[PDB]
Amino acid sequence: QVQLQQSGAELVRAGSSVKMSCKASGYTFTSYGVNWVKQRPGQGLEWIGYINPGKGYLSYNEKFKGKTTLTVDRSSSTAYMQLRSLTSEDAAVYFCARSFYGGSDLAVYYFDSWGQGTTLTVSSAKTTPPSVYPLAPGCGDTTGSSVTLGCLVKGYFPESVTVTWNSGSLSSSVHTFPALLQSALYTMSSSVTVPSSTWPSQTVTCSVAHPASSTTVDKKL
Amino acid sequence: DIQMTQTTSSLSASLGDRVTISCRASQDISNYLNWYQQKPDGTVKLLIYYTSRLHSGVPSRFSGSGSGTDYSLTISNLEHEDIATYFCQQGSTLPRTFGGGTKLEIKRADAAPTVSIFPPSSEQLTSGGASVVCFLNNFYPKDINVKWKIDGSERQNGVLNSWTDQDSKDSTYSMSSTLTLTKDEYERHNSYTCEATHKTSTSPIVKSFNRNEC
Repeated sequence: QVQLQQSGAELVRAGSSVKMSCKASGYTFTSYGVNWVKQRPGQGLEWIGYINPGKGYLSYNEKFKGKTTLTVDRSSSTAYMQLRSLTSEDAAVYFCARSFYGGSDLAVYYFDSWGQGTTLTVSSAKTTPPSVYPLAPGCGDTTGSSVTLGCLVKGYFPESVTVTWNSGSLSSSVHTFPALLQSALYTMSSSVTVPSSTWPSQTVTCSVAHPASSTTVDKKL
Repeated sequence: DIQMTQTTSSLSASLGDRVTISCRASQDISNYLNWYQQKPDGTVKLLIYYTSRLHSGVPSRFSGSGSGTDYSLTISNLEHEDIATYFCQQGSTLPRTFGGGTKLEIKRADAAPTVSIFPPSSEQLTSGGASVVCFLNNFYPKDINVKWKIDGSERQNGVLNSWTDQDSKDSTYSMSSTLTLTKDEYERHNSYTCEATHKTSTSPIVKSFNRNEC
């Protein structure tokens, strides 16, 4: 027993304002404080604030007092966190975390139970669809014993692109290099490797499909 | 604020070994140091709390020790389920700070990059650009340097490159390197060259193609 269920991701436009949730079960909601921790990707974890639903105490990290409201629905065992005036730098992952049963001073607590995390991308940029390029062997690239073939999928928004070589078959040999937004625009790549016996001899195809755009691009290679 | 320094950024290790992840606070934090484990795909979990005390279900393989400003986590006999990021934090003062983390990778036998250069395709040229890309693929260790030469001259200009996680299946790293030219910049040069320097080679592997030769 003991689980902290979070809300489910959200994409928000700049200057906006979220409220995340944290459904807590297993124990008596009111006796263990709940903390909120942020994580910018590949930066350390970071403490935002703490609230206890039954002693009547809030403490916030000073740099977050400005944009944050930790509140509570004592009867739905939920905790919410209103993050306001939402900028680029606020895009991260937000864990609530049950502190342990004591209190809060020279510790008397530690984060003994974390939530699954809630993601929040903040962008003032509209739904753009992907551009599925074939990247096929260099001319004069002296005929190997196996061949790497790749799809550049320039520019798109939001995320959730799929790439699929041969409509599902080449599940290994494939590398999805993670997307990385240059200016608003995500961008991705995927490679496939097969012996010369399998290509140009045959049909290698790339299958990009970014659903929130209602796109499905196929490409002969 | 207490600034906690995980001095070690990324740590590589063989299975069955003893690793010591290590944390230094700026104020003496009187043994209010806890260690959290972040697995792949988000999951954070408490291992040690109060320097050296273990949490329920954390294996005896983990252990801590420290005092005042220096503290250390020991994973005696490294198993596969310990590939993760280890974070520590202080609990003497508020706000509770944390360390930047330390990622364990798996050490495996060296692997050389299966490099591949890729020409600008007609459809993007028709769209008005040029992306020469390079796949430095499947290699160990994580250390590599790639180098572009548009003709004999090196170009760090529009080379946006995507690194990768240590593969779940074969413990290697792969890497994309996109050089992003315009149809006329491209149309004013012939040979394009992606170039790789890796542990496993006293010879620079160079990858090329000649623009009009096709």
